[PDB]
Amino acid sequence: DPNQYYKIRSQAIHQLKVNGEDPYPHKFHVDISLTDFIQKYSHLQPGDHLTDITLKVAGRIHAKRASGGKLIFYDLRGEGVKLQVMANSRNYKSEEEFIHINNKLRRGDIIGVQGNPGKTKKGELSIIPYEITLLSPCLHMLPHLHFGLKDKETRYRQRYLDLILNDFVRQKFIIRSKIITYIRSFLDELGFLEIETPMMNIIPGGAVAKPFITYHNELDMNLYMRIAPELYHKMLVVGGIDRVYEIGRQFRNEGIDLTHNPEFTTCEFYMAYADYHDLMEITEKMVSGMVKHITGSYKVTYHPDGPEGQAYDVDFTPPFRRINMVEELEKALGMKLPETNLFETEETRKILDDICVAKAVECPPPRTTARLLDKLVGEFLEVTCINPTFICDHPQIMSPLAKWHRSKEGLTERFELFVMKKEICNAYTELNDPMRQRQLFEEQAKAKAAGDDEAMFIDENFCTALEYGLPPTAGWGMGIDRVAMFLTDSNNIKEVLLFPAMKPED
Amino acid sequence: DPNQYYKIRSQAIHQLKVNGEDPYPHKFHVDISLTDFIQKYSHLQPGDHLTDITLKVAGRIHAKRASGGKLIFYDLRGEGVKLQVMANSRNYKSEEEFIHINNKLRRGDIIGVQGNPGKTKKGELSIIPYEITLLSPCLHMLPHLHFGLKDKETRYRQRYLDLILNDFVRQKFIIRSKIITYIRSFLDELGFLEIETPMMNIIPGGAVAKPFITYHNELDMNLYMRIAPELYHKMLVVGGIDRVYEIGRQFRNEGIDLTHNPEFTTCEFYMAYADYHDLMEITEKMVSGMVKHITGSYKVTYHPDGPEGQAYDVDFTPPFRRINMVEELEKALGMKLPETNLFETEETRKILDDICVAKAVECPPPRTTARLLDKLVGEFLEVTCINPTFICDHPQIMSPLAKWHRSKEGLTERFELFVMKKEICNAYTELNDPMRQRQLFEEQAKAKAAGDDEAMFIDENFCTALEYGLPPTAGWGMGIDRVAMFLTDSNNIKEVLLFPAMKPE
RNA sequence: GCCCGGAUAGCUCAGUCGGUAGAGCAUCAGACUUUUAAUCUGAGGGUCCAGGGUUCAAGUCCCUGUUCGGGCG
Ligand SMILES: Nc1ncnc2c1ncn2[C@@H]1O[C@H](COP(=O)(O)CP(=O)(O)OP(=O)(O)O)[C@@H](O)[C@H]1O
Ligand SMILES: Nc1ncnc2c1ncn2[C@@H]1O[C@H](COP(=O)(O)CP(=O)(O)OP(=O)(O)O)[C@@H](O)[C@H]1O
Ligand SMILES: N[C@@H](CCCC[NH3+])C(=O)O
Ligand SMILES: N[C@@H](CCCC[NH3+])C(=O)O
Ligand SMILES: [Mg+2]
Ligand SMILES: [Mg+2]
Ligand SMILES: [Mg+2]
Ligand SMILES: [Mg+2]
Ligand code: NA
Repeated sequence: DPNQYYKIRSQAIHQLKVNGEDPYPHKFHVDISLTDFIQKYSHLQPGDHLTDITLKVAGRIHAKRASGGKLIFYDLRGEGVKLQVMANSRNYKSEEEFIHINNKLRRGDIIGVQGNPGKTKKGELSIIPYEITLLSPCLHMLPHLHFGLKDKETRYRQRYLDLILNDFVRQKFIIRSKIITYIRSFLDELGFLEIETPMMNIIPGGAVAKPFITYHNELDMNLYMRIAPELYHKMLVVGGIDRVYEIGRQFRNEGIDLTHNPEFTTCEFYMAYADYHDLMEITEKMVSGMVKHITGSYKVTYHPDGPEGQAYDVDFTPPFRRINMVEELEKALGMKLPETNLFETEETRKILDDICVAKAVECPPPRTTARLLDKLVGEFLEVTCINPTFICDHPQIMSPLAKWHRSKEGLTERFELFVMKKEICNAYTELNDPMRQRQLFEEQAKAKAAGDDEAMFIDENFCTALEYGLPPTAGWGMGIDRVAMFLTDSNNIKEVLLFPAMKPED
Repeated sequence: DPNQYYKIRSQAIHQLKVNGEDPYPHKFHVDISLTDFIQKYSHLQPGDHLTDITLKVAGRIHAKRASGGKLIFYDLRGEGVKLQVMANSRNYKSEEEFIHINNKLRRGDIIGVQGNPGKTKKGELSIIPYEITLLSPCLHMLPHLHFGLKDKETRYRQRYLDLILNDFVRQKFIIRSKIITYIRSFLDELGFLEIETPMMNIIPGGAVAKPFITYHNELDMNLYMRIAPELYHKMLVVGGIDRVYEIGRQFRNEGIDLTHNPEFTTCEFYMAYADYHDLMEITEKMVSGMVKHITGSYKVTYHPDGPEGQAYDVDFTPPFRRINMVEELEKALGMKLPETNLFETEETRKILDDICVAKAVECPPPRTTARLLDKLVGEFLEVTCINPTFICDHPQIMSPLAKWHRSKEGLTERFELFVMKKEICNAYTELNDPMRQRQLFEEQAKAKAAGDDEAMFIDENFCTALEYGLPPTAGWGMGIDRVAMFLTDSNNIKEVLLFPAMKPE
């Protein structure tokens, strides 16, 4: 009965504990790794038996074929590689020990094997064991699922099962670790200093993202989880550390969907005496070098709609394409839009609304010019942003805390990097004017309150730091999870997360 | 006066903004950093003037002094280095520009200087400016005083002021970052894989502490802040990743003092097919390497009650000492303590309490066996732990996640590294038995129901993961903040934290 | 809420027009000293989603109820 298998196995294990045959030994001295074993002894001719070499490996059994009463084949699997184990009685310690150990071994059990390298008559590298030791029995029936596990409910809720049964998961996570390591090395070589900013803030801020509210009993007050390390990074830049960076975890009290998580890892750096046009080249170098170092080339194949969907071949050649929002939008829509200075005026908002309705671009119930123009951009600019593209200048109406344009007016100093019709990186030229910063904070706090008592959603510590002099600096941020999704060919954020947050059962 | 100065400076800046003359320019191309400026143009002899080189640097005006109406020395400050912008009328663009820019710049203002490197008669490197541009005025008055500011509240609440006025803070933070960089390099070269475990868990667990409770809105469940990534790391090792590690943040809902913070960073790794004696050599190598790579030697001087206090000279020579927590306690105390290897009855607790009374020590009001024996070991085996020292094994009752000792009973496979009488890292041989782990979880839950706020709950997902088979593993955890405190001669956790949590005053 | 189609061993499907529960996979036992998704030999495992009427006899004729899935709101 498959349902009672666990119980039966448990009983057997209990018996092994009763009669002094503890199936959980404290230590097994593994001499060589499976990868090193395979690399070293792959040259052996078929039929070889290195009787003069003794090695101790360890791994989980993934198969068990009984070709006879004295000849059994196991398939150790570990470190992403497999190794056959040719349990033969004539090469074992004794026949009784052989049958005793082989009567207690099942699939999924973690065992240690001591024996001699060799190759079968079919040219399969294996290890003839002098003695097999049981290290950790598997009490649950491990399925023999050909083509791997495919149910996307035990894959995410039981990540260990996904790792055991599916091999691409390990590669997906190794790629993410390599991505983070490459970013760290790049920024450190550039001269940056990695910092750790508080994840719990007294104030939530004026941002629209919903925060996570905790309660500190010792200090008898509420604590808000981090949304961005923005303000503390800028306070450090005020202090004197010109170049800072942090790869950290931000929290958001929003919904859980295909491409969202309550907690996510983002990279953010800030450098003094620069601007967004200076960060353009740094972003080009970082992204192109990361792609070259991870995938081994500048071309990446991505499937936005699963393996059966369309395949897109993006090219990360270092000269990324750069386009301005206003000019490219003029070229795409054909018609010219009113001048930027009149972006705040209502007639601009209405002429944008009329033309977007003419193009059937659905917008949220708030019909402010910001929503309309960002929808226009997303519907007629990101559509063509398959290869990485640099949107070069955005209007001030979506962008607070960013300096005004050097020559233009009403346009913020920002760029965005779009790969596969999705933004991965953004950067801004900082607003170091304490008066303008305070005015924006007040306005956004009043907007966030939306008729409430207000007098909050601000950081008087930050507005006091800026009054001490913040050098003209530039900030850059990027989503780690989206980059990992684009580099591991995953269209779901849960595929690049070890333990994604899932809805509770029942 | 500071309010008056702020009012006057703000009025002046507003008047400047009215008639053009933006005091916040968008871009200033810094050609060479200050450190490179000192490194390169230091071979000059006093009285040299490289009129054929023009460089644009930037910094903050720490001090502005004038010697005559046509000669004024500013003291630029940058990445921990000090320049000296010696500005004069003859080599400036114009005299009118000279006195128009001299009456506007004050202390603390961030400026950019485009000029020729040189050296005066006295012999300190300077830059003769052709044009000075104000980049960011400092509205408030920087407190001008020697030795920096000593007000701990001001330094901790306003870290930017501490960085501006005090230089050793930058050194402390550089050292703290180098610690984490070296740990990552050491673990990566050993084959470990860096991972990111969730910071919010449905049920509390991971380590003995009190958690932070949140409330997800869309999904109606109550989330809990992380205390340790231990369980997730062990499930990942079950999955097949032999070696994992993570340098992350843990949250405690407890008090704040000189050594405790609500959020703190710790490094945890787990390696399969290893025991707690396989991590002692690794720990020796990692700690000695960190000390030698940062300090430059194996000898470190530490002041535990302030620099004015006595200095203790610890030595990090790789052969660290090794001590047994029960055997050496027996040797030093004098008498035979209760056997406790197979005796966990109330008699053991009572005789422990009698020993505590006889030894003149203070014990927690719960007076339980674990707390007692913890007081006994801490007060009798820790005074002579100046140099780094290992603790071979600890009784099982203070070990709900460590495998039992292979030879002795009641003891567990658990060592602890102590430097300067404080634990930095501790490692376990992890318990891979599902039945024993379930039993220990049940005891912890029963203790919590009995009124133990520091007990964990039972996690059935981890129990199932163990039921699927966990290899013989060893786990290791280290407190980064305490190590940074030791390596920076800092006796307060606030000194090694960028923005420590303080009273809402 | 209305209509339609399934409710069958542990899982996936036959069971045809009733003459009765079968096949594969999963588990257990046996055979085989060179397998690789090893292969053969069997065993257990259901009570046919539930209750009624037709029929000598109905999972396999029909009517209700429960659930799931799809469409229609
Ligand atoms: N749930 C989530 N998971 C991961 N990253 C998230 C996230 N929510 C926000 N972000 C970050 O925010 C960036 C831009 O999104 P934001 O405008 O800040 C919030 P959003 O509106 O929910 O996302 P969207 O604009 O991508 O639709 C992303 O690239 C990512 O870095
Ligand atoms: N609130 C906190 N702030 C900073 N570091 C903390 C901390 N709580 C624990 N740590 C660190 O976590 C590591 C292990 O701490 P523990 O030994 O579990 C503390 P404890 O013994 O439970 O309580 P105690 O610190 O009040 O004696 C050490 O590096 C310690 O400094
Ligand atoms: N936090 C910002 C940096 C720019 C800040 C501009 N005031 C980002 O990641 O985009
Ligand atoms: N990381 C835990 C325990 C370390 C040993 C884990 N096997 C702690 O510091 O408390
Ligand atoms: Mg956007
Ligand atoms: Mg982004
Ligand atoms: Mg301790
Ligand atoms: Mg510790
Ligand atoms: Na069969």
